[PDB]
Amino acid sequence: MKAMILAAGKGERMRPLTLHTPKPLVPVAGQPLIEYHLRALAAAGVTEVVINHAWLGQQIEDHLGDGSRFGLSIRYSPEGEPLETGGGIFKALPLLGDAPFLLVNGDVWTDYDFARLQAPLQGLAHLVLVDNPGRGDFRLVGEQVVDGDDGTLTFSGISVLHPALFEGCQAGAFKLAPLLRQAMAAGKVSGEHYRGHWVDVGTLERLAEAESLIGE
Ligand SMILES: CC(=O)N[C@H]1[C@@H](OP(=O)(O)O)O[C@H](CO)[C@@H](O)[C@@H]1O[C@H](C)C(=O)O
Repeated sequence: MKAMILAAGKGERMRPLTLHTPKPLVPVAGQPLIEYHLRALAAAGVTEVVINHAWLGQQIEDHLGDGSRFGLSIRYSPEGEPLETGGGIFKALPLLGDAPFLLVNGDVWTDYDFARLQAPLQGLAHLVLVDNPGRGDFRLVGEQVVDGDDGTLTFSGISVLHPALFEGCQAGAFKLAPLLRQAMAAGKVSGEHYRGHWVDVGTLERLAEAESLIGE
């Protein structure tokens, strides 16, 4: 299937790095964060990728271009207003079309093997969950994801989404989580618990951890 990489974040918590460099282009062990995803996606057999952007967006396009160096075809979804994760995905849906797509949070660094998500999957959404880095986000019972409360897990920012998840939505800014929680209540969200390496690189301290973990 196709993949979307979320890359529109302003990365205020990573200043001053993100003053002239958008977060997805920040180097982790010599390589831009987002290029780990592109190489892994290409290795997993993905050939078409959509990348949304806002803050310093044109630098992302200039650096990556059409993606041919990665064996990929990249299309961009520019945002001129903050749309959040849900609104950003919605704006990009015409580029993704009607079929389920892989969704990856650009800020994440992870070992996770994207080719795993090509296996037969469950629901309007299939979420990869990780140990809390914390009250967590969600709970996993067997393969079914439910809302968190008391052994909770954290959403990794890695998932497969069905465009139908967004049926009825209106253009504009809105968050993804509330939509997932609405699908969970309908029993349409499956998931899995990944126990390997995963870091949400939102701060210089997270950058370091990723650096350290990549040292193995
Ligand atoms: C959309 C998404 O990937 N949300 C995840 C992302 O959020 P981020 O830190 O990038 O803002 O990483 C967090 C863990 O660090 C999760 O709790 C987030 O999922 C929760 C459900 C959320 O969106 O509120």
